[PDB]
Amino acid sequence: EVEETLKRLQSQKGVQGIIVVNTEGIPIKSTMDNPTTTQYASLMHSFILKARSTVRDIDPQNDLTFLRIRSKKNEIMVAPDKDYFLIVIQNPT
Amino acid sequence: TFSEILNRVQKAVDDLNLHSYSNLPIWVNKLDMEIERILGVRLQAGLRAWTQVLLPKIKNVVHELRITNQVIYLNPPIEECRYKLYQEMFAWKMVVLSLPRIQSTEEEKFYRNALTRMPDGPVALEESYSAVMGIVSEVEQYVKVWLQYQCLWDMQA
Amino acid sequence: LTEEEKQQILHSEEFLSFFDHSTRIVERALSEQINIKLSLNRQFFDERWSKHRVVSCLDWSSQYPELLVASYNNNEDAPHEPDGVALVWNMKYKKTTPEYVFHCQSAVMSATFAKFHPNLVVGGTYSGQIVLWDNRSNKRTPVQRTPLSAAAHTHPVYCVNVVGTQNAHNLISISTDGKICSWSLDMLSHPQDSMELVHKQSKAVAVTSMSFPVGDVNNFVVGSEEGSVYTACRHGSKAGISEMFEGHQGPITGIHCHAAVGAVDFSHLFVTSSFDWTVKLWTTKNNKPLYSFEDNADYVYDVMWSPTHPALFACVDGMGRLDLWNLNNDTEVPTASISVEGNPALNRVRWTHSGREIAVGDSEGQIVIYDVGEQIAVPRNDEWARFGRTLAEI
Amino acid sequence: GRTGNVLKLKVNFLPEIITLSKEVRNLKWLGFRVPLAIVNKAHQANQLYPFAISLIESVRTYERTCEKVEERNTISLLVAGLKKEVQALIAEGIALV
Amino acid sequence: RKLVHDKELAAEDEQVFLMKQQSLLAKQ
Repeated sequence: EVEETLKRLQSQKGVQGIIVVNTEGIPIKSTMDNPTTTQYASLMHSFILKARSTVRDIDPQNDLTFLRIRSKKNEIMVAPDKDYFLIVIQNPT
Repeated sequence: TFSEILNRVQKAVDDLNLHSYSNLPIWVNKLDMEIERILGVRLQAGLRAWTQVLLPKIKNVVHELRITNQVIYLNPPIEECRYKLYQEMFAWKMVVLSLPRIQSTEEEKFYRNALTRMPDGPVALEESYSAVMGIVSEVEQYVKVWLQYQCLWDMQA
Repeated sequence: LTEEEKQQILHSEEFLSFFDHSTRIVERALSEQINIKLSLNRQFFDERWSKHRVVSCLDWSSQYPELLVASYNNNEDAPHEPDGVALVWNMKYKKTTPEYVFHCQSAVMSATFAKFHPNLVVGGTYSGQIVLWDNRSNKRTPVQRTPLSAAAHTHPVYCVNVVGTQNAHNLISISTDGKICSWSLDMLSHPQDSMELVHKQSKAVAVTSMSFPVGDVNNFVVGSEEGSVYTACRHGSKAGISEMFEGHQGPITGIHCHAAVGAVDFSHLFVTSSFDWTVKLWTTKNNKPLYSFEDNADYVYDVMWSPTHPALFACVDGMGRLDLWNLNNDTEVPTASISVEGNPALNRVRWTHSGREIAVGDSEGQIVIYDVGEQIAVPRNDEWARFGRTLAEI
Repeated sequence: GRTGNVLKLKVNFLPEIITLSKEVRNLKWLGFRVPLAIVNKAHQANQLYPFAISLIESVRTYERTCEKVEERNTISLLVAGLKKEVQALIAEGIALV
Repeated sequence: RKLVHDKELAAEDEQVFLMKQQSLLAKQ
């Protein structure tokens, strides 16, 4: 299912915006607008690739299954396993 | 890729056969008719692409002009380029037409009817041949006048 | 720029592990780690799967003392929408969302976990068809379904349990006609054992629920809506009814055996919450009720022993009061009490494993879990001895 | 949804009759004495219920699977034999009182 | 003399069979 998934992933905190990304970056889905979703998710894709290399540095067998970045202004989510790339815009608190 | 698709489809059909369902052969025949129609359409597309390529990877055919005992000669002759072109078009056709059939003789072993299964009729085939008859003709034309120079030896000082 | 590859990979549903891990991690992501006596502990009321809906059963996962299965009958709010609603609610992190959902085409009367495997869930429905669900797999449809046959259960099924250990297990189930049937967790399509329970002159017993003596397989105890308790040996030297009880006047809804095991053997004590406020205590060796429970009238649903305290149990009244009964300190006055807000028709109660907190169903679907006072949560050898002497009282 | 008159198959058994039995099954032990004709009817319905419920669930499942089949017409030709044997058993049964 | 498959298994649409058996029930 698709709509139920996004609905439950959004209403869990009244999230500002989430789209489903099953491909390597460049998502065409949108929740608020096309640019701020697509370009930001592509940059996140590049960075999670680099982080995958970063975590494989210490040992190639390790993989990143989950990434949080809770900063002063944004709380950005992703749960990569092979191609599932979450994006979440949310308040820091 | 076509052979692999056919192999998997035939494996699925055999899996249905071993389960001892009802009324298999007529279903097999209908699906074979549909798959041969699709094969004919795809053959049409490939043949037209090959034809416009002439006018799809094509091998480059080359032949030379030489001279011996002071006679102009070709190696190989123009009809040899003709026959190589025909062979290559046959190989391109065989890419699709050599595919096996689906079943529960030679024609029955692997499907050779797509030419009659042609969506547009023999026209797409015929025009292909036309390109051949085009190209070769032009070739010999450009040969002919040039070959005329050999006359120079046949006359003596 | 893709336009269809993402669209078709979204259409193609390879999201089993995707969705499973996303659910198990985002409810975790509810955590706010931003750098800038009785008492309610957690109230859960799923608006989507419990709007004007009566809890049908409650179980706590023995393998996972954080997982609860709750059921639901058909919804009169809408018949078109799925009727048998099964919910799995978790103790991992606070969240309004249910952890898992499940649908059964018939109204679900009871459900429980399986002791044999820590992930399968088995539930009896109103059509008398045992329904199997796999928690690890993300599906809404029943995984397996027992045949609706003459030999198998046909009348509505209200009690299903797993007996034996994880290599000698057996799934026992009752039909309100009185058929007992034993299945295996590996195959749910043929009754390994089956017989119509009968008391005398070939008349059956309209069994509503049963329990079994703690730590023991076979020789179960069942209750009848007719108003009688029966002890029936599953196989023994002769299956069927072994003992009939004077019992209680009205229908007997909830029945349970003592579960707390200590320096004394109290596994012979039954609690039965009948329909007359009368949560009766007795023992299998005595045909008469041991002590009569009376504080009001009109339908106490049920009662279950606290597995940690040998003389303490929880019973709920449909008017809207759950009250904790100690027997050692008090014989008659409620040692603990509470009324759920809204004064609703609280249906089912389940002690969590190891005790220390309780789970409460409701006719409105708002299930509430909450702990117990430390001074009354914990037992002691004094408790067992004084319980034995209170048994010697009468 | 269709202008035609559909000859939908049903089962000659009201699901509510067992309900009545239960009333008797409850009232008999309540001390109330019911007419013996009602007792016999309720007993017969109670003992005959499993056959009726099995038959009705079977026919409902058959109707659902056959409508699912005819939804995808490409498979009815293969399923024809099974549908024939099912219809044959139905034909044998319908004659029974 | 290569034999060909005979008549295939027929469908006998549910409506016709139901109508025939409704008639048979009416006449019985």
